[PDB]
Amino acid sequence: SPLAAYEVDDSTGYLTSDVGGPIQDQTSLKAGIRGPTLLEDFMFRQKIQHFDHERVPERAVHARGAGAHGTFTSYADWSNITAASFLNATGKQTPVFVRFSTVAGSRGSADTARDVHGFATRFYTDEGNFDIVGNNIPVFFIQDAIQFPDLIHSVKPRPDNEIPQAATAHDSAWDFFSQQPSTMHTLFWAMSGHGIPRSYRHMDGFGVHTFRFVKDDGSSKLIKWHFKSRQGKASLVWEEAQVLSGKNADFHRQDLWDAIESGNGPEWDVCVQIVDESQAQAFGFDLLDPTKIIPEEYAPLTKLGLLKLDRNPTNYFAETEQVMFQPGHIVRGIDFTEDPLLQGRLFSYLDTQLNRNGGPNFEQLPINMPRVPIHNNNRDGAGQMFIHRNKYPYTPNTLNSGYPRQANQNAGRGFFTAPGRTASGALVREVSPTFNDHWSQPRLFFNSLTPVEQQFLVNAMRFEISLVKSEEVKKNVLTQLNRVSHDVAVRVAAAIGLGAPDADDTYYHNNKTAGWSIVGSGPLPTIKTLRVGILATTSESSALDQAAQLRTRLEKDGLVVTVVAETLREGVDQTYSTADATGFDGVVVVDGAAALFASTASSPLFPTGRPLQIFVDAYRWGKPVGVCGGKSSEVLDAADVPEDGDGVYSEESVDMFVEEFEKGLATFRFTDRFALDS
Amino acid sequence: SPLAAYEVDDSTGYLTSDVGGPIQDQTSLKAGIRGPTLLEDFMFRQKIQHFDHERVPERAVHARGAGAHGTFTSYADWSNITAASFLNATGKQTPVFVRFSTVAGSRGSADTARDVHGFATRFYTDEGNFDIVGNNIPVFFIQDAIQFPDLIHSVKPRPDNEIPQAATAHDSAWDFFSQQPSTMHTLFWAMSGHGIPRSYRHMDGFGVHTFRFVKDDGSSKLIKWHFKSRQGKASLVWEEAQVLSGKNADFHRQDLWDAIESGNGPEWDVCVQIVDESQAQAFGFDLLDPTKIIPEEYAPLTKLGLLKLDRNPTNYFAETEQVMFQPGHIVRGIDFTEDPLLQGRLFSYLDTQLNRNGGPNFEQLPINMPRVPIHNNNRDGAGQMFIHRNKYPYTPNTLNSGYPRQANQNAGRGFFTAPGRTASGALVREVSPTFNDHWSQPRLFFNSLTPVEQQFLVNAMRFEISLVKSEEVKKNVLTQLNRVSHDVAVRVAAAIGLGAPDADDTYYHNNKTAGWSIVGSGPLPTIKTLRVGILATTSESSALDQAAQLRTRLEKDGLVVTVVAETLREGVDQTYSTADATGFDGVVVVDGAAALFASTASSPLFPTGRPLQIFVDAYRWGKPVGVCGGKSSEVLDAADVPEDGDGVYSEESVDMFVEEFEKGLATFRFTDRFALDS
Amino acid sequence: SPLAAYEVDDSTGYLTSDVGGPIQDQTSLKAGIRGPTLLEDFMFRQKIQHFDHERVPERAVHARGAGAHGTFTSYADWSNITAASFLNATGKQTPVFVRFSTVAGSRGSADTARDVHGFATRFYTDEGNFDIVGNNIPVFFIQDAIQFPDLIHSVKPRPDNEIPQAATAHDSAWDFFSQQPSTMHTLFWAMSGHGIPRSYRHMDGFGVHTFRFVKDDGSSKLIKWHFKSRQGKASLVWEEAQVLSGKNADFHRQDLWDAIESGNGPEWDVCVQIVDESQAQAFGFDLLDPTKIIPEEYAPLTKLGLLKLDRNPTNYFAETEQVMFQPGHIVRGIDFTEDPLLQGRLFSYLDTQLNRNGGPNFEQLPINMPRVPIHNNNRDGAGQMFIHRNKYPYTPNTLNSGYPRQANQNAGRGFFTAPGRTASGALVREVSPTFNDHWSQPRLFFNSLTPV
Ligand code: HDD
Ligand code: HDD
Ligand code: HDD
Ligand SMILES: [Ca+2]
Ligand SMILES: [Ca+2]
Ligand SMILES: [Ca+2]
Ligand SMILES: [Ca+2]
Ligand SMILES: [Ca+2]
Ligand SMILES: [Ca+2]
Ligand SMILES: [Ca+2]
Ligand SMILES: [Ca+2]
Repeated sequence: SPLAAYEVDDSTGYLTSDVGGPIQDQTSLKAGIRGPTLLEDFMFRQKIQHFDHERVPERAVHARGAGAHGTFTSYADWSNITAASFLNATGKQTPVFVRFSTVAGSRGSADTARDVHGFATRFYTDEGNFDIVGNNIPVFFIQDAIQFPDLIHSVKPRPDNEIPQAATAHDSAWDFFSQQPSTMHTLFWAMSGHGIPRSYRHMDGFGVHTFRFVKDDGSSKLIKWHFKSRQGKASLVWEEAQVLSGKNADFHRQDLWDAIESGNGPEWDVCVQIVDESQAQAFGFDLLDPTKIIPEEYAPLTKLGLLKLDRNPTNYFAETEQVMFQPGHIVRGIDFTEDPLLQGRLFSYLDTQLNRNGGPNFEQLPINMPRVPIHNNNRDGAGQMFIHRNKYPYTPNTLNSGYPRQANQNAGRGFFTAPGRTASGALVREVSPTFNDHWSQPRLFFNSLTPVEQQFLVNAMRFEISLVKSEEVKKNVLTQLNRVSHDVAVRVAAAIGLGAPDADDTYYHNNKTAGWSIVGSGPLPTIKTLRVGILATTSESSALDQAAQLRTRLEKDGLVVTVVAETLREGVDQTYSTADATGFDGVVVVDGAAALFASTASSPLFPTGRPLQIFVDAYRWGKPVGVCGGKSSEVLDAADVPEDGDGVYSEESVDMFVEEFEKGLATFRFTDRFALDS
Repeated sequence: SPLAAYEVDDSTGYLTSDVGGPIQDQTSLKAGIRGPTLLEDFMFRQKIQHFDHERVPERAVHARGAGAHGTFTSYADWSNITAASFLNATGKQTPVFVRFSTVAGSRGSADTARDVHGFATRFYTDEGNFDIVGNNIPVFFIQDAIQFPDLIHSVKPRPDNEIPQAATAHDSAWDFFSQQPSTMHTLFWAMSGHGIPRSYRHMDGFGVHTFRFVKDDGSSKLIKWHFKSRQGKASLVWEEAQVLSGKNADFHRQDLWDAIESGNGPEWDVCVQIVDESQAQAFGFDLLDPTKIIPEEYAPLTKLGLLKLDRNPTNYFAETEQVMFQPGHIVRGIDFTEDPLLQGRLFSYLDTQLNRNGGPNFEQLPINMPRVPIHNNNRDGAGQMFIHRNKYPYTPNTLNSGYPRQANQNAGRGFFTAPGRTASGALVREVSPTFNDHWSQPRLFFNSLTPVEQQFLVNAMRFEISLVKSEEVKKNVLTQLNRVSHDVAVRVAAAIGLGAPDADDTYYHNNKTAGWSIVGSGPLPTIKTLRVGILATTSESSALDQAAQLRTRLEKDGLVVTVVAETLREGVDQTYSTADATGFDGVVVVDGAAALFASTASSPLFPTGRPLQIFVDAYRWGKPVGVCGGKSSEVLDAADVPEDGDGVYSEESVDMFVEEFEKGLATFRFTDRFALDS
Repeated sequence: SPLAAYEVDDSTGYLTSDVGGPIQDQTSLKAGIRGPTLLEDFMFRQKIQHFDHERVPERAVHARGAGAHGTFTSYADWSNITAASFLNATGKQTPVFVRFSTVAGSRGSADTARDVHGFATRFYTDEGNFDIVGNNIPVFFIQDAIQFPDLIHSVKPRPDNEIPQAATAHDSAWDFFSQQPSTMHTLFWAMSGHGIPRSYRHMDGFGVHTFRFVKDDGSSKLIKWHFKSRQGKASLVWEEAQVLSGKNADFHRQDLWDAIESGNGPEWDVCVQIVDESQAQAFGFDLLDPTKIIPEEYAPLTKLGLLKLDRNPTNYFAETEQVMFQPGHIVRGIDFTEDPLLQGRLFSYLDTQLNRNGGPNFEQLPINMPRVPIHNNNRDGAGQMFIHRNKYPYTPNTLNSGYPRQANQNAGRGFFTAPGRTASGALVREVSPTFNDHWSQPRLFFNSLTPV
């Protein structure tokens, strides 16, 4: 409905050309009934031409993603820190559009690739569109925008054969990481659970760069944007993410779409760390450096307002595919900093839309339009939709009475550069020495994970580096990892049969910080939307009756329940043939269905051992599992799952079963089921 | 109207970016007051990017042109001959847009080049956009669309140096004409006054091709479109066209704009010749052949309705430059014929818009939009401005209830191919023998011109062919001209010092037809809008008083009056410095200004002899000229203009002068002032 | 090779701009060591501009695929059935490029999706480029090219949310299949092991359409192309295909690349079924119908020659991504039929390259160039890489002595339409009744599989 003016309804009417002539489109015009097709068939050509030209270039990065509409609401009048209009009153509402994404994969690649994730937010403010183009990880791989093609060439598929898709698990990527040590911080994040988030709803957003808040009196402060998930933080496990990439490439976009449709639209607190200009170098690193984070212990979050996504697009292409974000879409009250990564981005995103749109009027696309008047002397270009009345589009003029008027700090609520900003020194292509510590913060991050999380990170590196063919690259990787942590280097080296280099303790330390750990962020605050598969059978009416009773009790608490059986009928959502443990956050077997879990169990209706495999996979991936009905021993024995296990449930009573099971869904993952290096 | 919704008003307000953020655009952001410009200046880059991308490819032909809005009104219910909805009721009104053009010149070439002219009309009908993409000449140079690049390459500038602009007066064009005899008919028309019309308003429009009118019962007839000017036919003379190309390259577009602004918007009767399918070959040629005309003596005109242009565009680029005509834009009640020129056009115009627009959604540009709902399954593409609600865009479907429905002869007022049409025979790349007479109709045309018009045509050929460097091409040209008329070939040969080949009488004849002659079409039916220059002086109060008196009497009758003097003041529109005879349809000298017309007359305010030259040029070019307000033999003697001449006026009385002079403006051209062969 | 001249070696030397000026590309130019980046940094902007414009529109179908170079060798002089030059002598070798693909998925989608597969072969013949743009299944879903967007919209992701990727397992696809019964034959093939081949090497190629072989004397025969794998036929099982789509999205392109690198480049016998014009309707269906196959029991294969793929590309983008196939790339000795599916394709492939390339000169891309001289009056356009010497590019001319000369049946080894072809009847948008049996051949196919 925010873009309702542009909607086209095709629920009634006769087929027309694009110029409104009624036509048909099902048979070609031919010279006789078995004859050749005629060139004069305009119905054919207009239709096929349109089809032939449907595609546009995918985004150069973040090609794979999905979007939704929502609302931002301010929690206060923030005039005291920023002139930004959308923040100027308690309760003030601004429409938003958000797109989430991976980075490296092409447009049909799997959502559950291991990657950095995009989190791009447009605020359609009453003083212009404002975009915060962020990621789910607070730090970036490189310290200068000029290096971006080098990073991206290295992580994208090898350019002779275009292998591998959507993965850093190849020689070129690890060559780059090992030769460019700035990469270490983002690399540790990507190799953690933050690389495989459970959903877009269960990840945070970060602006990464230091920006400025600028007041109407001209004074400024330095800020970092943090969008903090109200759904909690959660990750997949890698082995799960891999199967899920095959069983459901669309998992994150389906999860988001479904949450919105069920009235469970995700929320984030839009927050900032705010510090003085004088603190640019007070925290032990440079705030211009996008590889560094300010620990919350040094600078607490201020909650500015609520972001809620609650409406899905009408047409994916027109809205999600065509949305064209820019950090140059800035409003009065915000300003840039001299972060050399940010500085270069400002060029890139204005330029790249020429590629995507194929012409310069991409801001006139519905999803890109602002919600306030446009007054400027920009004219013409391919695809020009406006018919400008002002026939004197130059400044200065008298023939249009000096309009449009110039807007600045003192008139017309103009954008203005923070007036205390200066530059000094030589014009240089040199890196600030203040940027040179690439290893301390990677170590702070590693130190801040729980022991099982540290093991998962080590295991991601063991997985990826084991697939690097070059022994020289592997050696170089261990050299870099060793500068962060000797223990990481030793543990990774053991999987690839190299020796780790001797400890180099220059950057070793034991400091920790709060809020980076997924495992350590406590049970989820809500289990609404989490998926429960109930494994049943049509061969026992009692099994379907147990399943119906469980359904009622679980749906009441907002869980999405799937009853699985051999064949569809009323009460049964999915067959075993299409079911997989990657489809559920918890698995329940009804004890009327125990016969399906025997080793002699076979059916033409699903793959051999599928029922048991679902249960076993769920258990092994750390999910809450259980048997409901009181006869648990046949299922749990076939699965080799101990009755006494944490996150294993066995109760006769449906109500008792569900109460226990729901504590398990909040715990989310039972990390005791993962072996640790000694 | 799609146009009104996209109008943008910039008569008030502060400058904004394209996303509504208020900004400035007059100074670059710099590192210090004398410092380098910053990459983070998004104000700079968005403005310059837009500027950098303002241009689009000019049309491949008809690049130079001008457009206006109007209305078409049907004179009757034409159901008895066509199902076309815009013709279905007396008084039914349909909005139109017309673009007029030359063919060969690039976008900034002169209006008054010698060329064929475009006359392209869009009817925004209640059953879809219908375009008649015509010319001011009823026949085309070639008989097969596949030859169009050959024609166009030959007439456009030579591709090594891109010389000459907007002219057929070079070897390649005459080589093509001489080797491709089909060209002879259109060549004679372009070499007549039809090549240099006085204005877009003083020329007719022709669809050229035979089309079909198709009734709702399925029966069809063959038609030719003729748009007959209500302003009359008028031409420049060549020497005038040449000076005018330099003094005012915008002459025809200015004329059109001014006529509309003064409430003199031009009108045409939209007419057809209508004949039976059985007459395809009855008139001595093939109605599928686009080098042939049906003489009105064999098939008279039926007036279908009135076309009036009465509103100028708001933005030239958005409306005139972007309008994208297609003969594929057809409506129920009209059909194509197997004219091989027409057949190929249908392909070209859909394809070429991809070039111009850079993307497939060019029908969404306001000027291209229809005025009825669009219901189809065309999706995506660069520049997609719609948000389609229908998420099952395929036929056949049940998930969108089978909508959109197919439209055809029987339902939904669908377009349908005339059901009587057939094809028979081999699949061939062969020209019909019925097309082979390239010379009889050029002769009919030449025979139908008056003696002075025949001389102007001979003189245009003498001019152009004298500029052909190759003696072989010149010989080849005479061979072809000789097949039309031995007399033409003899008379043209005399100017280039070759002998004409012996008479070859195979195609010679003495037949004539009405309605092709400009000179023979009698006085103009109105003199409104015609331009009178009054040559006066500031050195005599009496001269300005004579000028004012004449002004009053001429403006009363809707003439556009310019008083010329040495310097501007109240009552004086233009200086001698800026004045030229090409600016006027008639020239009057006031008796009090006689001193300026002496040979010793000199001034720092205008070139030597300018006043007299204007008068003499006007006389020489056949225009009504006179001296008003005494016994006024001094100006006529200085100019060597005889008082007794036709179109020369000499009166003391303002009233008597104006009454005589206005009959001269209606006569328009005094052809007795041009010498004839023998 | 048009490619050899365009190879660029970067194994030595200093970084340069695209105009040969030595530069650096690792740090932005800034006003001071902690200062803002300067607009005057041309090194920055040229590098980022290039990066920002690296992507081009993926193909509208068959976006997911991979290619290799090879050679075709004729087994005989086939003059007795076709004038085609690449078939005119025993042992005659023609370079080829082949791209294999899925249909429905986007770039980055998994190789082991269940789908129809593309098998597109370019023969760079000594009389022009000849493309056979085929699939691994011999029949197509629809009987008229105007329906193609309907088919493709139905099988591609639902357009509100773009779910699901690379799959017909959703409502819209099965709605279309159930409402358009022509789809049954190809549906059965796609739902068999032919939908999930073990590799590109283990599947066959088919032209699908009936074409014509035309002799120099003007006589013609009807043909069907079958490229028969020398590696044998093999399929995945579905449960395996699903896991493989997650564990190795690059499975088929890796398999092909590896086989070529190890000296096991895949081979096919390029074969035809050949029948007389008079047999258009002899086999119990219409040979103009692309939902029908001629049983080999009625028309046996003739082996024409050997196709071998034996060299991987140097640059995927420049070769594989940019190769632009067209059924309009036809040579003397081959002609079309009035198959309404084929007829419409001829339009689509010329048009769609404007989308991909962004300009009209896509035949000048090295991978698209022929291996013979080009002589025509095509001029200008964005990205014009030639400098044409002929300054009179029109026919007829005397100023360039009538060159280039027209080629036809009796001149310059011109292409010519088979001269026995005719058309007759009303100009109609009507389906031939001869196309109406949508179910017998699906049943023949099902009957011909083993019980498992
Ligand atoms: C100098 C080049 C460059 C650099 C250094 C970056 N990016 Fe970027 N980014 C691009 C150049 C770019 C781009 C090529 O301009 C893209 C591709 C599509 C588009 O619209 O912008 C893009 C897309 C893009 C999107 C997808 C937006 C959407 O959903 O459409 C996200 C979330 C980001 N980027 C986030 C970042 C973050 C958080 C960065 C570092 C802090 C970052 N990028 C650095
Ligand atoms: C096979 C190609 C071809 C052939 C045989 C013709 N033309 Fe055409 N014409 C074009 C290819 C074309 C074009 C390249 O497609 C243009 C350029 C811009 C456009 O929209 O279409 C065009 C533009 C064009 C315009 C300008 C429309 C405007 O103002 O925007 C007119 C008036 C004509 N043509 C009229 C004719 C007439 C009366 C023809 C013969 C009866 C003719 N053309 C044959
Ligand atoms: C009317 C449109 C239409 C129809 C009926 C078809 N296709 Fe097609 N096909 C296209 C329109 C198209 C296209 C849009 O024009 C593509 C996409 C990009 C390109 O080069 O052409 C294409 C690509 C394409 C490719 C990929 C070539 C490559 O690897 O680059 C193959 C293998 C085929 N198709 C095969 C077929 C077969 C065997 C068909 C039926 C027998 C068929 N197509 C019908
Ligand atoms: Ca690699
Ligand atoms: Ca984790
Ligand atoms: Ca373009
Ligand atoms: Ca020339
Ligand atoms: Ca029809
Ligand atoms: Ca669907
Ligand atoms: Ca199989
Ligand atoms: Ca032919």
